[PDB]
Amino acid sequence: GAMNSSNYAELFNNDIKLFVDDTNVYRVTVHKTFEGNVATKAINGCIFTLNPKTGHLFLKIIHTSVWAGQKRLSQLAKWKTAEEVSALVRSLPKEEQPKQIIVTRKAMLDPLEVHMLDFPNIAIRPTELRLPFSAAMSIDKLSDVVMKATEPQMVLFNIYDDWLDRISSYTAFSRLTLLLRALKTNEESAKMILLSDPTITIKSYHLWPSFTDEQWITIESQMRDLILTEYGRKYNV
Amino acid sequence: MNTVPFTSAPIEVTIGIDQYSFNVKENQPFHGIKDIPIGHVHVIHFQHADNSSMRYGYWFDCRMGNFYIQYDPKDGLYKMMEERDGAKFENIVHNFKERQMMVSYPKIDEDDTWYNLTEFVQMDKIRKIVRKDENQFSYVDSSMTTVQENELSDPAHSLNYTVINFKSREAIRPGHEMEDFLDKSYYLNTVMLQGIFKNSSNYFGELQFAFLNAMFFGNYGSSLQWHAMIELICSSATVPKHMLDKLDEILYYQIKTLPEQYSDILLNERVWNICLYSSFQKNSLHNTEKIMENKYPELL
Ligand SMILES: COc1ccc(N=O)c(O)c1
Repeated sequence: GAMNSSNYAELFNNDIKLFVDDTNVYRVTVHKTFEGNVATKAINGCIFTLNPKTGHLFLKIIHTSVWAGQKRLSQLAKWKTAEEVSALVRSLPKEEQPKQIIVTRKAMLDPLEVHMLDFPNIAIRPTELRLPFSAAMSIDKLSDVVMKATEPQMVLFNIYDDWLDRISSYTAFSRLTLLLRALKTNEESAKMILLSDPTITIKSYHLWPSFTDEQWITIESQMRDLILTEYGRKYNV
Repeated sequence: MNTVPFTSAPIEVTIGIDQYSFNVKENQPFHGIKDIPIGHVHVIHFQHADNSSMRYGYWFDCRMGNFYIQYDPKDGLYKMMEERDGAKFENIVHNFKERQMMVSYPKIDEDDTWYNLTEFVQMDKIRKIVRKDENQFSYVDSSMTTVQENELSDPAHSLNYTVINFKSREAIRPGHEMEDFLDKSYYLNTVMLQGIFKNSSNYFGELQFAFLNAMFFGNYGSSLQWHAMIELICSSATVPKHMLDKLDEILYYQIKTLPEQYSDILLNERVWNICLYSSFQKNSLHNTEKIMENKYPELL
């Protein structure tokens, strides 16, 4: 059933699984029309499909042309997500296909279940967990490839860089959620923390800076401080 | 007018005949039911006074044979049987009428209720849902499960209603996933009506039979089937106009007949609120919406 507070180390076992987050598929800016009405303009979006064990990220870029002449776009976006995830699964060799797909928003369940009818053995699961994947577009390299796209495109990343050489998946995911939780609560301060030290750089083939083990502990502690800070600034504590 | 005689009534029992019912006491001199209208299927049903567990009964059509009821003290139930000897049977019946040992099917002449509940119900279709080919009548009870219920266990005692499942390859055309899930017209009109039922009359017949088994026996799988068949129509944007008007009449009489005190268990809040207020046909069921709002405004 639902992945919750009681059954999450299952993320790091050896059954292939994918998280699917659709919160950046349909993106718009709201603006005023010359007549003083309100209108939206879509911008490029992305499906965030992630193997939490390996770090492999299947970033399907959603180009604004997919919305042209369509109605009820927020509803369509869930079905387009499910169509693309199904297409991804079918494109993978059998031994790479997931056993489970966990959707971060419950409104994706029926669209994904219907698109995956051909895969009765792939379990489609919700999660009570509140995962920060909406903040993926705060990662500069992911935002850049989404906005630059001129057509539909799939781009593959490892969201853990080389961390798995040194830490377990459990810890890597832990770090990713903390980074994303920080970028989601105060993007400016989070990015400040990550790049404050110009001697630590992001490798061309990486998403995050090349922190030593010790520097990651410092960074991680600064991110927790930031999250707690914003929690106090928000609720006044 | 036809007659279903009873050999005897050795155990106290509430007997139903269609939407009517009466109490018979242990060893009361009861010998059956006369004046049964020809032209309709009928159901004769039972609930024992000492164990209300298992409502059970028999669907039958008096045009298909001479049927009677006889208590079996080994299996502990009133059983329907067919008498092939026509003169033996007329003989039995005539004697019991002369002694006035029979209740009269108590039909008010103004009243079209039973016709309206069974308009599309055919014995031949009942016998395909309830499989027991050596008998011309069909036994149903409270506990019998449906083919669909069994998929999710004795196949000979099952209700073989047409399986309807909105998240199934049958319901969903490859490449029309969103369209077909949000608008079930393909599944209703091509798969079910053209393909399986052949026509709307057979569809309505199974819908009506499912309702009657839900109401008369508390059969839960029947209630599920009734609601699925309603939902499939209401969730279709394209429905022949004659079907929508007939569906409104069908549902109106079903809601009108339902006991006021069983609405908590026989009516699915989600389906009805969705059908009357959210679905494509939200504005097409005027009579049903009116009786539902006046009789069961709580459910809504
Ligand atoms: C190490 O696994 C997890 C799983 C879920 C989380 N939050 O919802 C988390 O931060 C870590």
